[PDB]
Amino acid sequence: RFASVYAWNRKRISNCVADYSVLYNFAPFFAFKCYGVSPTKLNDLCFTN
Amino acid sequence: KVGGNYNYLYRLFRKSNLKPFERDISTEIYQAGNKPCNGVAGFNCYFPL
Repeated sequence: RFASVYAWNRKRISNCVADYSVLYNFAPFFAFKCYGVSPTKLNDLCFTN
Repeated sequence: KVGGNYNYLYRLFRKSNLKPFERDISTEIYQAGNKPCNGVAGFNCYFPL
């Protein structure tokens, strides 16, 4: 169950290897828009949070 | 121009890094790899321009 738009559910992710591929296990989404980065090279960098 | 100037474009991502003073007139779609893409598709088959 997702929350409302004003009470948008925020989750912090740290201290774990992030597999950016499991994000494409289903695929009808029309808005997979990445800003400032490329959706392909996401596995070629690392971030703090 | 107000919401215009579409004659000037660029490439945010490419299949490979360009060589020094290398020019590429074609604008084909980058292959996705994990899913067969001939026309429009998802992960990596977006338009580069």
